Formats: sequence, C-alpha cells, structure tokens
Amino acid sequence: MDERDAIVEIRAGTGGEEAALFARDLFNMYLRFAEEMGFETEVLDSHPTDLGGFSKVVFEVRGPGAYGTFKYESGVHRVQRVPVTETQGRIHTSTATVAVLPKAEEEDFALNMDEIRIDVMRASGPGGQGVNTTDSAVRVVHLPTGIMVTCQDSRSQIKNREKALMILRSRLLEMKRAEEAERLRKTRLAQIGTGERSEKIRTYNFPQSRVTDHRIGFTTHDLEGVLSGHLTPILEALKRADQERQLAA
Amino acid sequence: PTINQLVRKGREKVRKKSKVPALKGAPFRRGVCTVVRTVTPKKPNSALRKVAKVRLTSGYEVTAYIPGEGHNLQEHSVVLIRGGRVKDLPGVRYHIVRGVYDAAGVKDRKKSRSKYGTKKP
RNA sequence: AAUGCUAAU
RNA sequence: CCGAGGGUAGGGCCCGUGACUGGGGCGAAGUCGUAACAAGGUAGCUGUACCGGAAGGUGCGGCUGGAU
RNA sequence: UGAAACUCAAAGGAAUUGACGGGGGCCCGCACAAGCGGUGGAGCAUGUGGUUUAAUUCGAAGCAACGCGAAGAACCUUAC
RNA sequence: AGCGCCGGCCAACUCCGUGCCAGCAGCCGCGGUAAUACGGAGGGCGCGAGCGUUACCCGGAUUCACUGGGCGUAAAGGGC
RNA sequence: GCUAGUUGGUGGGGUAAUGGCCCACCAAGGCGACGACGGGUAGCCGGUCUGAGAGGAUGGCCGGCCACAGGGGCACUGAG
RNA sequence: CCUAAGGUAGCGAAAUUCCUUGUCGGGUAAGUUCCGACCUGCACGAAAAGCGUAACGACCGGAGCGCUGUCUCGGCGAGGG
Ligand SMILES: [K+]
Ligand SMILES: [K+]
Ligand SMILES: [Mg+2]
Ligand SMILES: [Mg+2]
Ligand SMILES: [Mg+2]
Ligand SMILES: [Mg+2]
Ligand SMILES: [Mg+2]
Ligand SMILES: [Mg+2]
Ligand SMILES: [Mg+2]
Ligand SMILES: [Mg+2]
Ligand SMILES: [Mg+2]
Ligand SMILES: [Mg+2]
Ligand SMILES: [Mg+2]
Ligand SMILES: [Mg+2]
Ligand SMILES: [Mg+2]
Ligand SMILES: [Mg+2]
Ligand SMILES: [Mg+2]
Ligand SMILES: [Mg+2]
Ligand SMILES: [Mg+2]
Ligand SMILES: [Mg+2]
Ligand SMILES: [Mg+2]
Ligand SMILES: [Mg+2]
Ligand SMILES: [Mg+2]
Ligand SMILES: [Mg+2]
Ligand SMILES: [Mg+2]
Ligand SMILES: [Mg+2]
Ligand SMILES: [Mg+2]
Ligand SMILES: [Mg+2]
Ligand SMILES: [Mg+2]
Ligand SMILES: [Mg+2]
Ligand SMILES: [Mg+2]
Ligand SMILES: [Mg+2]
Ligand SMILES: [Mg+2]
Ligand SMILES: [Mg+2]
Ligand SMILES: [Mg+2]
Ligand SMILES: [Mg+2]
Ligand SMILES: [Mg+2]
Ligand SMILES: [Mg+2]
Ligand SMILES: [Mg+2]
Ligand SMILES: [Mg+2]
Ligand SMILES: [Mg+2]
Ligand SMILES: [Mg+2]
Ligand SMILES: [Mg+2]
Ligand SMILES: [Mg+2]
Ligand SMILES: [Mg+2]
Ligand SMILES: [Mg+2]
Ligand SMILES: [Mg+2]
Ligand SMILES: [Mg+2]
Ligand SMILES: [Mg+2]
Ligand SMILES: [Mg+2]
Ligand SMILES: [Mg+2]
Ligand SMILES: [Mg+2]
Ligand SMILES: [Mg+2]
Ligand SMILES: [Mg+2]
Ligand SMILES: [Mg+2]
Ligand SMILES: [Mg+2]
Ligand SMILES: [Mg+2]
Ligand SMILES: [Mg+2]
Ligand SMILES: [Mg+2]
Ligand SMILES: [Mg+2]
Ligand SMILES: [Mg+2]
Ligand SMILES: [Mg+2]
Ligand SMILES: [Mg+2]
Ligand SMILES: [Mg+2]
Ligand SMILES: [Mg+2]
Ligand SMILES: [Mg+2]
Ligand SMILES: [Mg+2]
Ligand SMILES: [Mg+2]
Ligand SMILES: [Mg+2]
Ligand SMILES: [Mg+2]
Ligand SMILES: [Mg+2]
Ligand SMILES: [Mg+2]
Ligand SMILES: [Mg+2]
Ligand SMILES: [Mg+2]
Ligand SMILES: [Mg+2]
Ligand SMILES: [Mg+2]
Ligand SMILES: [Mg+2]
Ligand SMILES: [Mg+2]
Ligand SMILES: [Mg+2]
Ligand SMILES: [Mg+2]
Ligand SMILES: [Mg+2]
Ligand SMILES: [Mg+2]
Ligand SMILES: [Mg+2]
Ligand SMILES: [Mg+2]
Ligand SMILES: [Mg+2]
Ligand SMILES: [Mg+2]
Ligand SMILES: [Mg+2]
Ligand SMILES: [Mg+2]
Ligand SMILES: [Mg+2]
Ligand SMILES: [Mg+2]
Ligand SMILES: [Mg+2]
Ligand SMILES: [Mg+2]
Ligand SMILES: [Mg+2]
Ligand SMILES: [Mg+2]
Ligand SMILES: [Mg+2]
Ligand SMILES: [Mg+2]
Ligand SMILES: [Mg+2]
Ligand SMILES: [Mg+2]
Ligand SMILES: [Mg+2]
Ligand SMILES: [Mg+2]
Ligand SMILES: [Mg+2]
Ligand SMILES: [Mg+2]
Ligand SMILES: [Mg+2]
Ligand SMILES: [Mg+2]
Ligand SMILES: [Mg+2]
Ligand SMILES: [Mg+2]
Ligand SMILES: [Mg+2]
Ligand SMILES: [Mg+2]
Ligand SMILES: [Mg+2]
Ligand SMILES: [Mg+2]
Ligand SMILES: [Mg+2]
Ligand SMILES: [Mg+2]
Ligand SMILES: [Mg+2]
Ligand SMILES: [Mg+2]
Ligand SMILES: [Mg+2]
Ligand SMILES: [Mg+2]
Ligand SMILES: [Mg+2]
Ligand SMILES: [Mg+2]
Ligand SMILES: [Mg+2]
Ligand SMILES: [Mg+2]
Ligand SMILES: [Mg+2]
Ligand SMILES: [Mg+2]
Ligand SMILES: [Mg+2]
Ligand SMILES: [Mg+2]
Ligand SMILES: [Mg+2]
Ligand SMILES: [Mg+2]
Ligand SMILES: [Mg+2]
Ligand SMILES: [Mg+2]
Ligand SMILES: [Mg+2]
Ligand SMILES: [Mg+2]
Ligand SMILES: [Mg+2]
Ligand SMILES: [Mg+2]
Ligand SMILES: [Mg+2]
Ligand SMILES: [Mg+2]
Ligand SMILES: [Mg+2]
Ligand SMILES: [Mg+2]
Ligand SMILES: [Mg+2]
Ligand SMILES: [Mg+2]
Ligand SMILES: [Mg+2]
Ligand SMILES: [Mg+2]
Ligand SMILES: [Mg+2]
Ligand SMILES: [Mg+2]
Ligand SMILES: [Mg+2]
Ligand SMILES: [Mg+2]
Ligand SMILES: [Mg+2]
Repeated sequence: MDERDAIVEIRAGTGGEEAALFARDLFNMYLRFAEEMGFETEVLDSHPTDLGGFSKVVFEVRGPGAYGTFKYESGVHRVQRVPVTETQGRIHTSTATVAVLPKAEEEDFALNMDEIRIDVMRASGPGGQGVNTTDSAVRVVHLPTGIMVTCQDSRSQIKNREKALMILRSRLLEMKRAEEAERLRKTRLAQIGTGERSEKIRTYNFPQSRVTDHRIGFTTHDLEGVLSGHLTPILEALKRADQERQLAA
Repeated sequence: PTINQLVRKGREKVRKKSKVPALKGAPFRRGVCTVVRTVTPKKPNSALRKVAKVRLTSGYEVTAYIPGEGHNLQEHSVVLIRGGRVKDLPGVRYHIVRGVYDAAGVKDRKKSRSKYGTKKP
C-alpha cells in the first residue's frame, strides 16, 4: 500500500506528437517533484520521439511512502495550448495517461511435495522383457489443481521422475505468472481507461495559465510552478478530500 | 420510356424502411435495463452520454439514451422506450421516457416539464 | 536525384 | 370401401445457432512506406496474366478522361 | 444474372477567382558566377538555451528572437 | 389555467450560472471563461381544457414523372 | 415449367339442380412469360384519410357479402 | 552475422508430434481412439512428387440402426467320442 515503492508509467494520449511532448512535460514535472520530496528515481523503460517527447516512459520512485504520495496522479491529464507542431496558430486539446503501481516482490517458485502424488508404472512400446517388467514410466500429479505430467523418455525411473518434476514446475510457474499479469493488466486498464478527452482528471490551460483538478474542483493559477514540480498544494488538497470522505457516520 | 415499355413493365413503387424496428409497430415499449453506462460521442462532439442496454418485451435488445441531467436507473430497472435516434451516438435509436416505471423525472426541472416528466412545483 | 507535416478560427 | 388422427422411412425448402475462418464500414492519436491529384517527380486509367510486406510493379493490347 | 444488414449528409458535373507545380515563356535582385575581406578553430566581451540557486524578475523565438526592450543593474534603477 | 416554443427554417430577447463539462438536437449544428442554441430568471410568441411527444399514412416528393423526369461529361445506350 | 381424376368422352351413382361432384371403362389430353406452378402476405365492398387533379394509403365504427364457434372429421332432423 | 542458397504453393498433433490423453468444437451418462479446427511442423513439402479426387477394395480406423447365448448367466436337448 502507501509505504512501498512506486512504478510510474506515462503514455501519450490523443494528440500525436503534441501528446508525446506533453508526456515529456509530465515526466519532467514528476521527476522534479520526486527530487524535491527526497526520493530516488531511475528510468526503467523509454520510447522517445523525434521531436523530444515520449510515446511511453516507465520509471521507479524508491523511498518510504513513494506509492502513497504518487497514488493521486493516476488517470488522464488534459492540456489545452498552442502546439509547437501547429502551423496556423490554433489551440489544441491533448491528453496523457499516468499509471501508478506498487512495486511487487520477486518470491521464487518451488514445488511443495506434500501436494504432489507420484505414480510409477510400466511404459509402452518396444523393449522386450525389459519394458514388459520394468516400472519405468512416471506420472506426477499436482493435487490442488489436478494437473498431471507423464514422463517415459528414458529407461530409468529416476531420470523420468526428475524430468517430470521439472516440467511440472515450469508449467505451474507459467500459470502463476499468467494470472499475475492478467490481474496487473486489469488494474492498469481501470486506471488509465481509453485516454479520451473526457474522463480527464486534471486540466493544464496554458492560454489562461490555469491548473484545474476536477476530482475536487481545485483551481490554481501557477502553471509554470506546477510544471516545475510544485505539486504540494494540489496533493495536500487531495489528501484533505480523502481524509474528509471517510466522515462516518 | 415509351408507352409500350410502361405497359410491359410499369413504374416501381418506393418502399420505406422502419427506423425503429424494435418497437414492432407500437408507439412505446417496456423493457428491463441490463447495462447502464456512459459512452463517448463521435466527432466533433465531446461528452459522456448516459445510455442503457434494454431488453424489451418485443424480444429485441437495444440501446436507449437517457435524457436530462441526472438519473436513477441501474441494472434491473423497468423503463419505457420511445422512438428517436441520438445523432452523435453510434447505434442509439431509442429514448428512455422520464417519469415512467422506474425512471424518475428530472429533479429541479423548471422549463419544458412535460418532457423529462417533472410535476408542477 | 531526393520521403514526410496528426488533432479546435 | 372411404375415412380424422397416430406411426414408420426417405426427401425439399426455410429459420436459429457453431470451434474456427474471410472480408466490410467506422475512429479528433499509433507503425510502415508514398500509389494518386502538378509532366505528382516512371503521364494516368484500363482488360488480362504473373509477381511483391503494403500501397503497387512488370508483360501484352486498348483509351485520352495526357503531352509533343 | 445480382441483393441485404450496416453506415454516411453527402457523393458528384461544369465553370470562376486564387494558390501551388521537381509545367512553359519573358524578366529581375550581391541570387549565383567573377573577385576581395571575414565568420565556423583560440582567448576575451556580450546576448540567449540549459542547468543551478532563497532568488538567479519579466518580455523577445526561423528569415522578421539572441551587443534585442536596456541611449549606462554596486545602493537607486528593480519589477525577484 | 395550463402546455409548448423564443439560432435559421419559424412568431417571439435580455441577464446570470457553467466552461467540449453538464447538457441540447428534426436538419444545419450549439457548448473548450463575455452561449439570443445548455440550466435558471425577467420578458415575449402560439394555442388554450388543453398543450406537447412517440408510432403509422398521404402531402410537400415533377424524388417511379399517365397528367408530369431522364441517359456526350452529373446515375443511366446493351461490345456488334 | 405444372398437372394422372389430371383433360375430354361413354354409362352410372348422388343432389332440389348442372357439373369429375363421385365411380367404372376409352382416348391422351389440360395449363403456362398475356406469368402457369411455388413461396409470402391478406377477409372483400359501399366507403375513409390524403391530394389541385391524376394518384397513393387504408377497410376501426355504420350498411352489404363471406368464413368461423376449444383444435379436426362426420352425419341426423328439418322448407332451410 | 553467416550461406551455394536459406523451404515457395499447398498441407499440418498427420501411416509424420518427443512434451501429448496439446488446446477448442462435435459425438457419448462417461471417448488416451474417431471427426472438424488452431499452428508451438522435437523431426511436412512439391515426380524416393505436393494438394485434391467420382468409381473400385476378403485393406486399416470411428459411429449409428437392425438382430442376436458375445454377455448379464446360464439351462435343456441331439448325435460322434
Ligand atoms: K499440428
Ligand atoms: K515428422
Ligand atoms: Mg507396456
Ligand atoms: Mg528395439
Ligand atoms: Mg516398462
Ligand atoms: Mg528389470
Ligand atoms: Mg420514342
Ligand atoms: Mg461541438
Ligand atoms: Mg416549456
Ligand atoms: Mg511531401
Ligand atoms: Mg506531404
Ligand atoms: Mg511516415
Ligand atoms: Mg517536400
Ligand atoms: Mg502542418
Ligand atoms: Mg501533409
Ligand atoms: Mg495539414
Ligand atoms: Mg445461417
Ligand atoms: Mg504510378
Ligand atoms: Mg506527390
Ligand atoms: Mg506519388
Ligand atoms: Mg512529394
Ligand atoms: Mg515518386
Ligand atoms: Mg506517377
Ligand atoms: Mg511513383
Ligand atoms: Mg500527372
Ligand atoms: Mg495523364
Ligand atoms: Mg496492367
Ligand atoms: Mg498462367
Ligand atoms: Mg516485377
Ligand atoms: Mg443507403
Ligand atoms: Mg559568392
Ligand atoms: Mg574564423
Ligand atoms: Mg564553438
Ligand atoms: Mg571562436
Ligand atoms: Mg530571460
Ligand atoms: Mg507579461
Ligand atoms: Mg537579428
Ligand atoms: Mg545589431
Ligand atoms: Mg550595457
Ligand atoms: Mg531596494
Ligand atoms: Mg539592486
Ligand atoms: Mg424571426
Ligand atoms: Mg443547443
Ligand atoms: Mg429545450
Ligand atoms: Mg455566460
Ligand atoms: Mg431551440
Ligand atoms: Mg436560457
Ligand atoms: Mg394540401
Ligand atoms: Mg421540396
Ligand atoms: Mg408523386
Ligand atoms: Mg410537386
Ligand atoms: Mg412521362
Ligand atoms: Mg432527373
Ligand atoms: Mg451523360
Ligand atoms: Mg447531356
Ligand atoms: Mg466519372
Ligand atoms: Mg442519379
Ligand atoms: Mg457516367
Ligand atoms: Mg454502342
Ligand atoms: Mg457502357
Ligand atoms: Mg465489338
Ligand atoms: Mg375414376
Ligand atoms: Mg377432380
Ligand atoms: Mg377432369
Ligand atoms: Mg367506391
Ligand atoms: Mg378534394
Ligand atoms: Mg378525386
Ligand atoms: Mg373488414
Ligand atoms: Mg371470407
Ligand atoms: Mg376454427
Ligand atoms: Mg377460445
Ligand atoms: Mg321446419
Ligand atoms: Mg332431410
Ligand atoms: Mg504455405
Ligand atoms: Mg502435409
Ligand atoms: Mg492433408
Ligand atoms: Mg489432434
Ligand atoms: Mg487431440
Ligand atoms: Mg497431412
Ligand atoms: Mg503426441
Ligand atoms: Mg506419446
Ligand atoms: Mg488431453
Ligand atoms: Mg486426445
Ligand atoms: Mg481435445
Ligand atoms: Mg475441449
Ligand atoms: Mg463432445
Ligand atoms: Mg462418437
Ligand atoms: Mg453430446
Ligand atoms: Mg447430439
Ligand atoms: Mg452426451
Ligand atoms: Mg463430456
Ligand atoms: Mg474433447
Ligand atoms: Mg481405438
Ligand atoms: Mg474404439
Ligand atoms: Mg470415437
Ligand atoms: Mg483423430
Ligand atoms: Mg481427424
Ligand atoms: Mg482431429
Ligand atoms: Mg486451439
Ligand atoms: Mg488457419
Ligand atoms: Mg505442435
Ligand atoms: Mg507432405
Ligand atoms: Mg524439384
Ligand atoms: Mg529421389
Ligand atoms: Mg524429389
Ligand atoms: Mg504417390
Ligand atoms: Mg495428398
Ligand atoms: Mg490422396
Ligand atoms: Mg470428385
Ligand atoms: Mg465416376
Ligand atoms: Mg472415391
Ligand atoms: Mg466418394
Ligand atoms: Mg461403378
Ligand atoms: Mg466409392
Ligand atoms: Mg459399382
Ligand atoms: Mg471391383
Ligand atoms: Mg471404397
Ligand atoms: Mg483392392
Ligand atoms: Mg482380409
Ligand atoms: Mg478384412
Ligand atoms: Mg483388399
Ligand atoms: Mg478388419
Ligand atoms: Mg481414421
Ligand atoms: Mg472401415
Ligand atoms: Mg469401430
Ligand atoms: Mg448401438
Ligand atoms: Mg447394433
Ligand atoms: Mg454358450
Ligand atoms: Mg452366455
Ligand atoms: Mg440362440
Ligand atoms: Mg452383459
Ligand atoms: Mg461379463
Ligand atoms: Mg463376467
Ligand atoms: Mg458384465
Ligand atoms: Mg443364470
Ligand atoms: Mg452354461
Ligand atoms: Mg446355473
Ligand atoms: Mg450353456
Ligand atoms: Mg432351459
Ligand atoms: Mg448347461
Ligand atoms: Mg447340454
Ligand atoms: Mg444334457
Ligand atoms: Mg443332433
Ligand atoms: Mg447320444
Ligand atoms: Mg457319446
């Protein structure tokens, strides 16, 4: 929860090259903010663009309470301004998506033999009296799930047992990873949605030099300061709202 | 065409197509809401439009628009639907009638109350 | 001989 | 004898549905190139044939809705 | 021989005024060519981007922003 | 004594609130911080024990053209 | 493309009465692009709505005709 | 980076698939076989031909109906030993 490390993913939304430039602006703002709060930042993944923006950038915030203080930045951020890619001088409305996740753990995978049943039996196919009489074929069964792996490759029961256990371990590890990835994907989608202009969480109006947080109706007029990393007023207002929302009864 | 060609073949009449087939010839239809959500319109409009998936007494299952500011509909709500498409929403051909069955009237509405189903204050 | 220019007058 | 109906067997047509698979319409942003509109940088279009990630290319013939 | 579902609020013909062309014609400019002297390398002065800072006030952004507003920043100026 | 409407079609305009949100919409379209187009108010217009909305039919549609249309380039002359 | 009681003839049965209506035998006919056969839909009219007319749509109530009486078949009585 | 050149059409859990009873669909109350698909082809592939194909087969698979001492589950009878 609020005390672990944070993974922050910034993606360009609608607006193309301007959206990538705005993603770069959000990246700079959050980097300066994390530095001002005392955390340590490392960039994990980066996909830059020719004009100096980012189509995607993933970085890490290390420090006690990183996730707890970056958990209000998730969602769609909207910018209204005249692009540098704009030729006729029009105002455009673009978006960038921010996803915040808690850094997970790397617990290793091991097979508990108390939930594993091993059967030995005769193999099939050629071999004469040997295959007629030897219990060389092995079956391993993971009792909680019913998944079984059978090995018959060698003439030796010991080698077949070892190979079957190895294959079963790989299969169970793959299933665990797949379910974890599905859960994380659903969390990401719940956070960022489609990136459309609606469902935005904050608006940065450059012509009006205004920043508006629509979750709490909080408007300020220091756009340059906010973009330089001065997010403390907005975050304290958001924490105020979160503490006040639990007024029960 | 010549007179003889008209005698041989005639002139073909024009057949109109119904725009509200799920109504099955009725002015209104009762239905039950299965999904209530918001959708985004097509260019150039931008909004979050409130719609409902409605399973009707006529056997069809359609999408209906919820007009007015604020609504109380949810899954298993009983509603009445009427004809009329919403232009900027793809595939939406019907309107929920406010003030009928489980669809309440619009609160604090002061103008055009016969639409939106609001009683006289 | 030489490719491209999103999206709100 | 006919005879409502029921039973058995084989057909015809239509409707719903199906693992998978093919394209189509759409999209205020993506990746690849740039085929067409200017002689669009190899004039374009066209029937057919073969070929290529893709737009397309080339062969044979045709048209000007091209030039000289 | 020859549909429909779905989808769009248009798709089109001719002509007009422009703009544009790696179309044509006729012209022009230190545009090229013909010359002479520079800049790009050094050190320093100065303005700017960035970065830093308690603050390093603000504006100017291709040509047509950058010895520009500033034809005089120790205090004052000065807006931080 | 109520109902609909007051951007154009179409009769009847100002203030406040909001800020591509909430919402309106039959078509064209409105709304992204000065909205006669959203919501409210004041005013106005049309009907009135009614006023609107949905569904269906004819009209407008000479848009299947008998009255009363077309086919070089707009859809349309069959390869002969 | 359709038709085998099918199309016609002779004799008979049945009916108030004509008739392949039904039966026996003889011939091989009958229908169809002027749309047979098949599929879908539908009670029909005087009228009604719309429309400048021509036309289009429609057949609630009222008058006329037809069909049906839980779903099918059948006869009796009787002028019916 | 390497090669003389890097497998084309078509077909594919196959008389070819080790993991394997792969996975999904069908058939059965229940299907390691069977049929239809997917492509991850251990280790298909174009005259040691590739992919199809009406008819034919004492060939080898899978399913249903009919009928039965095959069976539940055996009983009696005849003849030759
Ligand atoms: K396979
Ligand atoms: K093989
Ligand atoms: Mg064995
Ligand atoms: Mg051997
Ligand atoms: Mg063995
Ligand atoms: Mg042994
Ligand atoms: Mg004539
Ligand atoms: Mg708009
Ligand atoms: Mg009103
Ligand atoms: Mg270009
Ligand atoms: Mg270009
Ligand atoms: Mg490109
Ligand atoms: Mg260019
Ligand atoms: Mg441009
Ligand atoms: Mg362009
Ligand atoms: Mg452009
Ligand atoms: Mg089907
Ligand atoms: Mg070309
Ligand atoms: Mg070009
Ligand atoms: Mg080109
Ligand atoms: Mg070009
Ligand atoms: Mg070219
Ligand atoms: Mg070309
Ligand atoms: Mg070219
Ligand atoms: Mg050209
Ligand atoms: Mg040409
Ligand atoms: Mg060709
Ligand atoms: Mg050939
Ligand atoms: Mg070639
Ligand atoms: Mg259409
Ligand atoms: Mg020179
Ligand atoms: Mg020099
Ligand atoms: Mg230098
Ligand atoms: Mg120098
Ligand atoms: Mg400066
Ligand atoms: Mg200023
Ligand atoms: Mg200058
Ligand atoms: Mg100067
Ligand atoms: Mg000076
Ligand atoms: Mg001072
Ligand atoms: Mg001073
Ligand atoms: Mg007026
Ligand atoms: Mg509006
Ligand atoms: Mg209104
Ligand atoms: Mg206003
Ligand atoms: Mg209006
Ligand atoms: Mg108003
Ligand atoms: Mg009239
Ligand atoms: Mg008209
Ligand atoms: Mg007419
Ligand atoms: Mg007319
Ligand atoms: Mg005529
Ligand atoms: Mg015409
Ligand atoms: Mg013509
Ligand atoms: Mg003409
Ligand atoms: Mg043409
Ligand atoms: Mg036409
Ligand atoms: Mg034409
Ligand atoms: Mg001709
Ligand atoms: Mg022609
Ligand atoms: Mg010819
Ligand atoms: Mg007979
Ligand atoms: Mg008969
Ligand atoms: Mg007859
Ligand atoms: Mg009459
Ligand atoms: Mg009249
Ligand atoms: Mg008349
Ligand atoms: Mg009737
Ligand atoms: Mg009748
Ligand atoms: Mg009946
Ligand atoms: Mg009844
Ligand atoms: Mg009597
Ligand atoms: Mg009698
Ligand atoms: Mg292939
Ligand atoms: Mg094969
Ligand atoms: Mg095969
Ligand atoms: Mg298989
Ligand atoms: Mg299998
Ligand atoms: Mg095979
Ligand atoms: Mg296998
Ligand atoms: Mg095996
Ligand atoms: Mg299996
Ligand atoms: Mg199997
Ligand atoms: Mg299986
Ligand atoms: Mg399965
Ligand atoms: Mg099955
Ligand atoms: Mg089976
Ligand atoms: Mg089954
Ligand atoms: Mg079955
Ligand atoms: Mg079954
Ligand atoms: Mg089963
Ligand atoms: Mg199965
Ligand atoms: Mg088997
Ligand atoms: Mg078997
Ligand atoms: Mg089987
Ligand atoms: Mg099989
Ligand atoms: Mg098979
Ligand atoms: Mg199979
Ligand atoms: Mg599969
Ligand atoms: Mg396939
Ligand atoms: Mg495989
Ligand atoms: Mg093969
Ligand atoms: Mg060969
Ligand atoms: Mg060979
Ligand atoms: Mg060979
Ligand atoms: Mg062979
Ligand atoms: Mg083969
Ligand atoms: Mg074969
Ligand atoms: Mg064959
Ligand atoms: Mg044959
Ligand atoms: Mg065969
Ligand atoms: Mg066969
Ligand atoms: Mg034969
Ligand atoms: Mg055969
Ligand atoms: Mg034979
Ligand atoms: Mg034979
Ligand atoms: Mg055979
Ligand atoms: Mg044989
Ligand atoms: Mg045999
Ligand atoms: Mg045999
Ligand atoms: Mg054989
Ligand atoms: Mg056999
Ligand atoms: Mg088989
Ligand atoms: Mg067999
Ligand atoms: Mg079998
Ligand atoms: Mg059986
Ligand atoms: Mg059997
Ligand atoms: Mg026995
Ligand atoms: Mg037995
Ligand atoms: Mg027996
Ligand atoms: Mg048994
Ligand atoms: Mg047994
Ligand atoms: Mg037994
Ligand atoms: Mg048994
Ligand atoms: Mg027994
Ligand atoms: Mg026995
Ligand atoms: Mg016994
Ligand atoms: Mg026995
Ligand atoms: Mg016995
Ligand atoms: Mg016995
Ligand atoms: Mg015995
Ligand atoms: Mg005995
Ligand atoms: Mg005997
Ligand atoms: Mg004896
Ligand atoms: Mg004996």
